[PDB]
Amino acid sequence: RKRRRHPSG
Amino acid sequence: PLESQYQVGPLLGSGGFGSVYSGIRVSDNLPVAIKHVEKDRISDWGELPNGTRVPMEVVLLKKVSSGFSGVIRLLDWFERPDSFVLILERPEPVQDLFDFITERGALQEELARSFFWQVLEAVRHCHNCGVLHRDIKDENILIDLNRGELKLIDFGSGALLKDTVYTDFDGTRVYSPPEWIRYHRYHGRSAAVWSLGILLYDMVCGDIPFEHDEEIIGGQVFFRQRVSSECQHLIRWCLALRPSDRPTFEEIQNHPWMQDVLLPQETAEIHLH
Ligand SMILES: Nc1ccc(-c2ccnn2-c2ccc(C(=O)O)cc2)cc1
Repeated sequence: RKRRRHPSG
Repeated sequence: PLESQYQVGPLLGSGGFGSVYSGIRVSDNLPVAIKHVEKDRISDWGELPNGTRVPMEVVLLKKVSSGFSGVIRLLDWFERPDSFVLILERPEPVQDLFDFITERGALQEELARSFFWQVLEAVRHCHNCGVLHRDIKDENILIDLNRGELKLIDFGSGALLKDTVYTDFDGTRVYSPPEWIRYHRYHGRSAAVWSLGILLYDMVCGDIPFEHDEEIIGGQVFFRQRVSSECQHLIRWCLALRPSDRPTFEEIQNHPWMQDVLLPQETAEIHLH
């Protein structure tokens, strides 16, 4: 399963 | 004289938190992080006691810069024609909690308990100083790998803590509470507790529970990893759909799953060294 960062805003 | 007071090293990272360079203060070789923020990309502005118009991030960092190791410490700042430069402390060696969870997978509950406890103490410190971080997530948590201490970073989305409703938000959507998704409204403390529930699930399962708006407001938490009943209950409590049903910081730290937390030094020796 793809774990990813999430940019703010 | 910012060029003569610090020795600028390599680029540590960039993104929403501007551009951060490794640095050493020439006065005492103290490791510092030099963070540049463009003026044209600043949303909220504040004013210091001297009346100078500074970014709100500087205002919030000064209010929490009491020496409590749980938050990043602002050492100094400068104004440039088109940017602000922030001089932050730099613990060494560090890895952010996102990369840590990516490499290690789901954390043992003993380790997640120690990490979560320190995040709670850090957030309590912010609220006691009148500061709401509004972007609690693993990406904004640094781990001092030798001391076993966690540091909350990037106050660029924060605000002064108030008791009335917030209608603006610039944090991370997958950590934002369902009342923000549905009504674009939230109160500071209950919204922080929701993001802490997302963070705790992230630590004990290896990734965040929700990726889409429908999952955030859905109200169902599926556990993809073996998680103790006590930890599951605390997580589901933090992720209560109704804000008033969520626990206070005191109720979280009094929860049975949060008892017998390891000391930071014990955490580093058992899990990090
Ligand atoms: N993704 C990422 C890259 C580099 C760092 C980092 C290393 C040393 N300090 N430092 C750091 C950066 C920003 C802030 C801040 O915005 O407050 C505080 C500390 C952290 C995360």
